[PDB]
Amino acid sequence: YIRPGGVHQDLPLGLLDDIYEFSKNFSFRIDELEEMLTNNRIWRNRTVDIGVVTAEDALNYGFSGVMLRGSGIQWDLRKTQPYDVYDQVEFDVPIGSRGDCYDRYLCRVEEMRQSLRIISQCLNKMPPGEIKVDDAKVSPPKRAEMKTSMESLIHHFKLYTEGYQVPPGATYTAIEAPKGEFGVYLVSDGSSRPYRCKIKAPGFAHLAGLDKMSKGHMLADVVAIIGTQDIVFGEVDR
Amino acid sequence: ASATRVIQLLRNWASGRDLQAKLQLRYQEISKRTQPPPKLPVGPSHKLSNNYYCTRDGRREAMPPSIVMSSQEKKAVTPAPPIKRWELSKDQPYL
Amino acid sequence: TYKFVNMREPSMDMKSVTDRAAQTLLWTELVRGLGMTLSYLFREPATINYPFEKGPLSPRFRGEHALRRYPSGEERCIACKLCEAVCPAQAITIEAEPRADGSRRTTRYDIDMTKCIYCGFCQEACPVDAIVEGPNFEFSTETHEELLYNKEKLLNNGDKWEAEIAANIQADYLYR
Amino acid sequence: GTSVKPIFSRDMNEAKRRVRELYRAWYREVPNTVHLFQLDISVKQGRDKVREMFMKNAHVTDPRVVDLLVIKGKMELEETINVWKQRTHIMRFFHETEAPRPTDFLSKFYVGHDP
Amino acid sequence: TQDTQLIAVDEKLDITTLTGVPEEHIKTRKVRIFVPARNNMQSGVNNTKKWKMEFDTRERWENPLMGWSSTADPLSNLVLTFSTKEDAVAFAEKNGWSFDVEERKVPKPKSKSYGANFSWNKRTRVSTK
Amino acid sequence: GSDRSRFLEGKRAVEDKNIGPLVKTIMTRCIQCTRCIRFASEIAGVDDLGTTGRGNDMQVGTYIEKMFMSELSGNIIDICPVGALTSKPYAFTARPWETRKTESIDVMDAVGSNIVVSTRTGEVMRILPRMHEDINEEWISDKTR
Amino acid sequence: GVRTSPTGEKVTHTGQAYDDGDYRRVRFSDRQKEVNENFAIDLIAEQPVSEVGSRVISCDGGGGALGHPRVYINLDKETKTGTCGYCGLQFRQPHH
Amino acid sequence: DTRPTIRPRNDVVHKQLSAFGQYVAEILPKYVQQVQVSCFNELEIFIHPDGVIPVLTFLRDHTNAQFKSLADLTAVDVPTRQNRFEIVYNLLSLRFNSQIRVKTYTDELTPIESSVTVYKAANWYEREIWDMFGVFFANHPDLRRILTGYGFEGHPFRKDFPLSGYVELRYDDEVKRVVAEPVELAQEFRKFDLNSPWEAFPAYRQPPE
Amino acid sequence: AGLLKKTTGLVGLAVCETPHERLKILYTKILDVLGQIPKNAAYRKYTEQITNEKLGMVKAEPDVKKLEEQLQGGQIEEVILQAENELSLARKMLRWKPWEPLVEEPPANQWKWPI
Ligand code: SF4
Ligand code: SF4
Ligand code: SF4
Ligand SMILES: [K+]
Ligand SMILES: [Zn+2]
Repeated sequence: YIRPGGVHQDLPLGLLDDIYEFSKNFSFRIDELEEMLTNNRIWRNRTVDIGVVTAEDALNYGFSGVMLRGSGIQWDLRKTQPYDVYDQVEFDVPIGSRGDCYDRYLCRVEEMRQSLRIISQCLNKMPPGEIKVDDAKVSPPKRAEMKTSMESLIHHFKLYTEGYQVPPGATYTAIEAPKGEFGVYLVSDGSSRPYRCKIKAPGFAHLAGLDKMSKGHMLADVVAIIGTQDIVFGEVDR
Repeated sequence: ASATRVIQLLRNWASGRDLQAKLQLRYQEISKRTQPPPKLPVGPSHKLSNNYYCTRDGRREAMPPSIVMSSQEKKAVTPAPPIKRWELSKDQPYL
Repeated sequence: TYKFVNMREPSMDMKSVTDRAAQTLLWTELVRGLGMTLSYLFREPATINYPFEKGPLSPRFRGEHALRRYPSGEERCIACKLCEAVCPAQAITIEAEPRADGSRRTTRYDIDMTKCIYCGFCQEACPVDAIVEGPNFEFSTETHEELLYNKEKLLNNGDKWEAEIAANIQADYLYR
Repeated sequence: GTSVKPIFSRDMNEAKRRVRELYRAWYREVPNTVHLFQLDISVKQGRDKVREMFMKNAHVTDPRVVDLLVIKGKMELEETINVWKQRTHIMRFFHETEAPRPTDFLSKFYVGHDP
Repeated sequence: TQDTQLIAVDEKLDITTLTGVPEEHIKTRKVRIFVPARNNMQSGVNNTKKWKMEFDTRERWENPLMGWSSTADPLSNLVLTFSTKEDAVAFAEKNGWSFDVEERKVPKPKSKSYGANFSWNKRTRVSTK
Repeated sequence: GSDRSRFLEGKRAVEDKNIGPLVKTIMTRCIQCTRCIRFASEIAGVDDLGTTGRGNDMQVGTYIEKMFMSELSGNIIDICPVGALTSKPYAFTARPWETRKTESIDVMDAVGSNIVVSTRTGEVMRILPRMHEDINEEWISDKTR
Repeated sequence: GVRTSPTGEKVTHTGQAYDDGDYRRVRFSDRQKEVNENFAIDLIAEQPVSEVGSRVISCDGGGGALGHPRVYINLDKETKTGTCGYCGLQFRQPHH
Repeated sequence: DTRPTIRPRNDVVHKQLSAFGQYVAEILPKYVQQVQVSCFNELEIFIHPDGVIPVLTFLRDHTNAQFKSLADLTAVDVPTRQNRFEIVYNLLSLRFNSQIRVKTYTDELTPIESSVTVYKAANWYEREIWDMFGVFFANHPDLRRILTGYGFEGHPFRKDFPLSGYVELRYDDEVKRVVAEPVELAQEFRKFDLNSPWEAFPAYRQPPE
Repeated sequence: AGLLKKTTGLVGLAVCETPHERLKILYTKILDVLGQIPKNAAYRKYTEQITNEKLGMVKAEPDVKKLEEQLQGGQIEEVILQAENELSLARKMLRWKPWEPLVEEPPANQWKWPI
């Protein structure tokens, strides 16, 4: 849905109201999770002071996202280098102190609630307008002008056969993906197709640090360390 | 499928909160699945005059990467001014 | 801004210490969990029984493809190869020919339902709304060959789900 | 120009040296994998396969190149003695299922248009 | 320039030992180094400014189930753009491919004059514009 | 060119004229050729193609029903910027992006014109004239096409 | 429409039909050769021709945005009814 | 801004980074060969291969740079260029919320010193680059394949490598084990010559060679 | 100074109970290791122009919190780390000899994009 130059098409009528109904209910379940585990002694011992990573080594290891915010490093791409309209949205970034497995679990759960504040603002400050860049040489024209106007059809033909030819150049854009600092390195020769696309996966740098974390911990801890790391192997294996 | 009031108290008491105010199961509050036909807006450039592409394009306005030194006193300069330490939260300080 | 998450130093007053001692000795947060699940036991299950009732969808759902045809009966596909040119999985394979009437139709329209990933680009591609995924998410087969659709199967799907595609497209033709 | 940066070896001779302890390690390595990996070939049937790669890789003369595959051979040896490979991976060296390919021109001519 | 024990190697570069190209596809295959022709039905000449190396075409048989274009030569849809010819060919010997080189066909410079369309004696007077 | 159309009127339609079983003519598409016309009157000598009228219509064609045949008649197809003069034998066999272009020499004549054999999936749909200046310029005979 | 091959197969709209030997025919046995009966070729012929009186006629194909790109068919050649290249609907002048 | 489509330009950042470009160039003139800032405010530090270790330590340790996070470590294989592979590092400076890109060139044979010491993140990125491209990295803790299958030959991301590869897999019953066979597609990859024959960007027009 | 900071926030780094003294001795070490480098080197001018000011503020400002704003480097604990890192770099930069003209020009068209 999220395409270059804007989203594919506008939301259906009544979608935002359905968002509001769910967001009302959700905070009444996030605390419900916290009731189940956050104060549970068994969950605490299985997660407190376990898989602890310090500040400098985590920073040196190429970590990002929770691995940084969990150990005390107050870094978040949504705040430091805000992309899109993330600047016009107020929110807090939970920062841990111990840096262990447990502190990240609160960091993720607190990220839940902070996201709910972002959703509340996005619904309340939705602006009118189109959903894709007006430039038809970049985003395909709507089907209405497709079937009546010469230029729209020509552009739609070439866009879906050739595609927009981007200027030559290379860039690395990273965003605060829920796992971490997901980033892509796109090198373009100038034709209608990319020349090289390196995919900075937040879990790639993380998983290299599995050995550094699990030092002296038992195997059951390694199972715990895998979970907090929040790795999905589509991103790391690319 | 509405719970009997007898167990409405049971679920409320056993969890120490009012479940019936907001439940996970959806009900008639959802938006209707059939909606009137929408009229979508037009973009800012949908003007039938003074919309020349030469003053509107974005691709043809990218210059080649500007070169500042090639291998072919001055004050020390940081890449950007150092970040300002984030202030503590106001809505919710220390948890 | 940022919010600290967990460093809350507990108080050492005798009331607080006995509270924690009672909590550790007489397991309370464990009982808090038990009371939680019991409360979450007497709720209404979120399950729905299968095919007798089915889950909810939206008119723009993407599923099994179909090749519709005009109200007259003539097929919409004029074989412009746009869908093949945009197919991310290169599942579209079509060849055209000047038909006997002189019109411009396709001899072959094999869609390999084992390659394409239901991007929906094809329904966005053809300017005559020829190819479109139907609402039928259900077409699972017992053999691999059955999934490899040709033009004939596509038209049959078009003739079967035509009532849905006309209605669904009617709803969403304004959003696009 | 002609001056290039060498990887480890400083001429052919120690480049010829490094291929030796690879063969030294590989030869010692054959009989235990045949036992550990539960292979179907004989202990004798492994040494030739270890051997035949080596003068299959014989036209190479550049010292940098020679040192480059001695690392690849060492890595392949590395990923073998920790049972990181499997029976299928090792057996892929023995081109077993693939039917023999002809060599004479006439047989090439009979099967299909290909050199 | 590096003081890193610069050995003067002289043997021509050959990395075919490492690229992993199977024995059939390294000697038998012949690559062609040429500048692509201008598509005659078009008029622009942007596609004829980069040398390209492509491999010879192999068997293309139709699949039994449904009429396909199944092939068994991996080096079929592999073209490589190159700035200049000597740089393109330097890749060929380095990868040990028996190459064939063409020459950069360029349009010869013509002389066009609108005044010629209406001459007094020369038989180049255009009959209609 | 722009990315949108400000035209708010009805487009003109032009009747098709038949000038060959080898060249298609959807004359409503082409725009004021002077390319078909010059090629017929300079490279082929056949003075049958022309323009008829003035104004927006000024129909371009042959007026009377004539049959444009010459040894080089087929070259009007690849000099047409617009898809009006199109190869009738081609007739939407395939589309440009999917086909692969290989360079060869025609053997039908003894001139040896350089041609591009556009093939896809293991079949030949089109034969295009390459450029060789002294050999064949950029033209090939209809026999070779 | 759908005819029957000498072997017994059903010719499709494209005219494809596995011939007598055609070892590929084994697949259809114990199965069926899927053929669509609503042949597009003869499903457009019976549609009548519009007798609209003008020189240039647009064809949206019905439904506006639901149809096909608006093309203008020239109804001037008084021998053959103009047809839209997108849908095949025949248009003709009302014979003056 | 009347223009609603064109991405806004940040000249202050452009001037700021360009000054830092002169900074790094002056401090290390031995390795830095070229420095440029793109139109979208990204600084590329073109260094010589032997400068991989020295230059990286400078941006990681110098007080005025403080780039203490290895974003990524990639290479773009350009068959054209004499030394085809081009190793690219991306560094993020937490203190100065800026990103830098040091790029170096390397052929198939010449090795590059492993940046594991200066950036311990590079260790796993080090293995990937060799596995996908074949750039061997000197004095590395453990250089090994990380992505390709065990015993897989060749370097896949290399341009000369075919899209489908050379080796397939299937189960063969006479051996009761997965076996490798030469690649044999049921459908060849339909390559598309989707390149416009008309120049797209007069700004980036190459000189008339 | 008040009550010493319980923690610096970041796990690892410990609160320095002798902040100013560590800054002074570290910054003096910087000016020493720099002193072993030729003056014309640009590394000397910028590092001494950076450290000597930092040494100037730490001596002048005795309050820890005002010192943090003085060098805008977060808390003191990460300041002593950076001052340590500059020490290692300066100690390692003297052997690297990064002030002579570049080792050599890169090949003709190694840069330039597109090809
Ligand atoms: S749905 Fe997408 S992937 Fe599948 S055939 Fe259509 S265009 Fe291709
Ligand atoms: S299905 Fe659509 S995109 Fe594909 S050929 Fe037909 S009209 Fe074109
Ligand atoms: S067919 Fe081509 S050359 Fe002829 S009139 Fe039309 S656009 Fe012009
Ligand atoms: K043409
Ligand atoms: Zn129509």
